[PDB]
Parts: sequence; structure tokens; C-alpha cells
Amino acid sequence: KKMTFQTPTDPLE
Amino acid sequence: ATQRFLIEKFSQEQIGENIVCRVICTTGQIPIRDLSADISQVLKEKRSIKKVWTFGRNPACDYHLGNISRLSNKHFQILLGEDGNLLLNDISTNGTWLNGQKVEKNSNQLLSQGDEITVGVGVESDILSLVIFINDKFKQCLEQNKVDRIR
Repeated sequence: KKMTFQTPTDPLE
Repeated sequence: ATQRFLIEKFSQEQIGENIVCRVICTTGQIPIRDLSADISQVLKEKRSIKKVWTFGRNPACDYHLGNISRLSNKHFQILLGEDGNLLLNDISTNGTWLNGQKVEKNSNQLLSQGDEITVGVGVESDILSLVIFINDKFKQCLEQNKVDRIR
């Protein structure tokens, strides 16, 4: 499958 | 003679009988909504929270947002209880902001008068701000009516 993300969470913790 | 009656209408409906607080978007994105809680329920409850609002892009959320991917289904939540004041609970995947200062997620914070919550932080053009309006009338009832020990 191939689609676009929904909630672009900034890479972090 | 309803001379006085005509004056009663002058004051009109008094706001703050149940309406806890109101959320107003300053950046012009989400439609202003009204958050409320029943006093009887608040006075009857002497433990835990009374009523909490959930805000986000989800139609379930007590607050319907526009459509920002940066924001989560239930970006933020507001709880009312403890003693009488209000609490702000952030519940976003990306985080909730207060006047530019990011608060601890799912954390209780002491609400502020005309405060503002910023969300969608990450990109200068991907941030959305909100404003919280609190009525003093609501506080009056709580103060005028203390829990237990009726006078």
C-alpha cells in the first residue's frame, strides 16, 4: 500500500 | 402595571448560570463554541472532575476544529472541578501551547482569564491559536454557594 500520512508528528520524544 | 416588568427585560438573559467558559479562535479557523457544566452536578460531586471538554478535528470531540493535520483528533481537553476553578488539559499528538510556552501534555493547568492556546507547532505557517473566555458570573454562584454547611 501507499498513501499520505494523517498526523505529521515532529520527530522527537 | 408592568412598568417594572419592561425594565426586567432591559437586563436580558444573564450569562453565567451554567456556562463554565467559552472558546474563541483568534486566528479565525474554528467556529466559536460554548462549554458548560451544571452547577448542581458540580456541588454534588466532592471528588474527581465534574465535566471535561475534548477539542480537536474530530466530530466527536466536544469541540470541532477546522482540519489541521498537525492537530490530533482530540488536540486538547478542558476539565472543570477540584474546588471551583478551571483546568486546562493538553491532549495532542504534537502538543498544546500556552502563549508561546508549551505545557506538559495530559497535564492539569490553572486556567487563565482570556488565555490562549496555541496548537500545531512545528512550522511557522502550521500553528493555530485559540482564546479561552471565562465568565465571572459562574464564579459568583460557586462562591455564593459553598459546599456543605448551609447558611
